[PDB]
Amino acid sequence: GAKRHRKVLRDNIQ
Amino acid sequence: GHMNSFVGLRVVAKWSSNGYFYSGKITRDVGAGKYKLLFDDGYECDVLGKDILLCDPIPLDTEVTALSEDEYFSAGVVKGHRKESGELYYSIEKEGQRKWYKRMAVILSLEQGNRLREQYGLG
Repeated sequence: GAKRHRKVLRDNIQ
Repeated sequence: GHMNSFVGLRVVAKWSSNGYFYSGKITRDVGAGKYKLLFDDGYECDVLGKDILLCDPIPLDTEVTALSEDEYFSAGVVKGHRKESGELYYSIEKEGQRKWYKRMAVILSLEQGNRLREQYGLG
């Protein structure tokens, strides 16, 4: 169907 | 209340790789009208003043893009608000039902963000 289309979000940034 | 000139404020900013507008905190006035933005996703980038919206809690009935944490993308419309754990949320209606998303996930597509630039733009 669809999925993240542009750069957003990250992880371990805290 | 209390405020400071740009530095520290949560705002919405354009991702300079000709992208959409995403939530971020102004880390520093870089200079010449650039302000660096620690996006709430943890990216950190210079953005020019005309490309930052500082009084932009999304107005209801505005069309916006929405991103699930499991990285699914759609677009829909703000139809309400929430506050939870000191973070600001929007009920994005899509397919005639409300879905809760958070400021950094309620991203303003560039033609949406343009309509706010004329009022909320720093530049």
